[PDB]
Amino acid sequence: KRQVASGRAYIHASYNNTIVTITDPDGNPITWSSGGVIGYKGSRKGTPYAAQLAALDAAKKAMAYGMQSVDVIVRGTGAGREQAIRALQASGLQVKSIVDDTPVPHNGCRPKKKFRKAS
Amino acid sequence: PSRKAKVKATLGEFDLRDYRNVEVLKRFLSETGKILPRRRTGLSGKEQRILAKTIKRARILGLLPFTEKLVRK
Amino acid sequence: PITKEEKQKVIQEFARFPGDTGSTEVQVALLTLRINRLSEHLKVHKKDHHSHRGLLMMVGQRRRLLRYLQREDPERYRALIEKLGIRG
Amino acid sequence: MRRYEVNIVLNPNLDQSQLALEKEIIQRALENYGARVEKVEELGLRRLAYPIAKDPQGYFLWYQVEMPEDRVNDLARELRIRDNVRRVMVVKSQEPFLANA
RNA sequence: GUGGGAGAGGGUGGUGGAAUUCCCGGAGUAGCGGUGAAAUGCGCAGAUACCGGGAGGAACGCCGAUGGCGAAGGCAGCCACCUGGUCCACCCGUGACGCUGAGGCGCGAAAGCGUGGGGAGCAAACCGGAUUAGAUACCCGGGUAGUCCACGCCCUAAACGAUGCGCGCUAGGUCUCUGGGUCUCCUGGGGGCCGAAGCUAACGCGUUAAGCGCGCCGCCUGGGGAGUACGGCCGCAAGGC
RNA sequence: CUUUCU
Ligand SMILES: [Mg+2]
Ligand SMILES: [Mg+2]
Ligand SMILES: [Mg+2]
Ligand SMILES: [Mg+2]
Ligand SMILES: [Mg+2]
Ligand SMILES: [Mg+2]
Ligand SMILES: [Mg+2]
Ligand SMILES: [Mg+2]
Ligand SMILES: [Mg+2]
Ligand SMILES: [Mg+2]
Ligand SMILES: [Mg+2]
Ligand SMILES: [Mg+2]
Ligand SMILES: [Mg+2]
Ligand SMILES: [Mg+2]
Repeated sequence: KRQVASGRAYIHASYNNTIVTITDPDGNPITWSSGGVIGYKGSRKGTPYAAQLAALDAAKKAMAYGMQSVDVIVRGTGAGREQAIRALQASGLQVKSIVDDTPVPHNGCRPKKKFRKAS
Repeated sequence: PSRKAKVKATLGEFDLRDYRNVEVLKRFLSETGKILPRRRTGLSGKEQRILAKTIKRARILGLLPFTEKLVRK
Repeated sequence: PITKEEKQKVIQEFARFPGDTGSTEVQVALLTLRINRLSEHLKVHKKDHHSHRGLLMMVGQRRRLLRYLQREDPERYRALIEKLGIRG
Repeated sequence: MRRYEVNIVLNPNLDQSQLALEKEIIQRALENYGARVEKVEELGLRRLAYPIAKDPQGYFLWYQVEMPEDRVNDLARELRIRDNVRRVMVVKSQEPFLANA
């Protein structure tokens, strides 16, 4: 219970999964869903398709709080980023806008070997 | 490539050492606080160099962004 | 730093005659100046090695002009030194 | 003594009396350090590119002084103390580098 | 000497925003994470994702480069202070004051060592998961020294251009950084490329010589044994010469 | 993914 209408749609993409979090114009999350949030336990959680079902899900549960229009934010690079968006755009919600607000450092913490060899 | 248009061209005589011409500076930034390269700034070694330092000052005086979010996409 | 005026003052103070600038005395007199300032700058910043070399070079050049001075007019030498404040 | 530029940004929610109070302490400071004031500039309020001290705006000043280099850094401390003082920056004066002129 | 110039050259003090971690509050559930696939791991004491606040450490995106500066190691957020080197114009001053340089002295990436301080992220060792025939590894999850600062020590390296320093001489073309001039060019300093003559076993080098010459230093004399042994000097030690 | 010897 709440009934919001419009709010935020955070799409957290990665090469490992995609969690989508729908929230009010204050940013206080209303509903969320991952890929594993729908079965899909290991790898499949990354498939673009997973992102689709996620987006849609969170979108449904969102409209349950009476949602209608959203401002989409994206953060990450995953085989489901631009896809999750494809989802939200459709669904039933009104994607007012889209923005890539991924967080990059102006060079600070040494990344894991896994991500080094940068320079 | 990027041959859209240069920032020096669409501009006049300005003091590249002015760390407050918030209006003129904004011109050299991109769709993010990011400072434009030469292919875009249209500036030159010596210039593009002073630009850069100047810009950083403005940024510090809260006059310019360090980074902007990306609309659309 | 050594301001233009502040510098030239030394140039006059040692020049051999009106206009004399590159004269050994003027020169030595001049380096002795820089050297001492730097000497100071390192009383502190004992950690600043890159400048220290410069010091090392100025001394070199100086302890060299002098060498030539003594060699030449052993008189101007005794004078310049005592005056400048060197040896020891 | 050399020429400098003293950018100063204070709280924009200052009352003419609270404000006047700041410009005062500043004037003292400047003075107390040898900051010979050559000219000011009251820009006022402007849209900061990012919030400063939670506040989304800022009140700018600008005093071009001629004080002793050997002080500047200490002067700068003094200026910063003031709580309603958001940011202070003292560039050295610089012959304007023209371009596309 | 006078007057112009560019620079991440160095030292001290400040100081800006991004991100990570942690702590607090808000809203919100059932997963998150990670992989080739997984598991370990973390989450209902409520994690992940999202918003707000705070604390702390380290590093400074874009600019940024085929770029600049330094003797080398090496040096890039911004500000001031202190300070080294260097290019140019004028040709004004000194009048061979020059070059090299055994030894000496100084500097010298990283790892390492001592005393104290600091510790976000990262991570030898290590503790676990996985893979494997085995896995003392690669991959995943944690993680101590350390990485950080100060003062002291160590002195090594593919410390590389694998190319000692200085000077004179020997077609040009082309891009570039910085200064000057009568400035679609001439001229000086620096960085690249293609190339005269010439040199080279070849590859290649070629006014930034590996060409033509003079001066001074260092060094080489088949491979393994072995940068070992011994001796000596240095070192807290590891170890170095 | 890994995936030795002859
Ligand atoms: Mg003459
Ligand atoms: Mg004569
Ligand atoms: Mg060392
Ligand atoms: Mg170390
Ligand atoms: Mg230690
Ligand atoms: Mg293991
Ligand atoms: Mg590990
Ligand atoms: Mg770790
Ligand atoms: Mg050439
Ligand atoms: Mg050249
Ligand atoms: Mg030939
Ligand atoms: Mg060639
Ligand atoms: Mg033998
Ligand atoms: Mg002993």
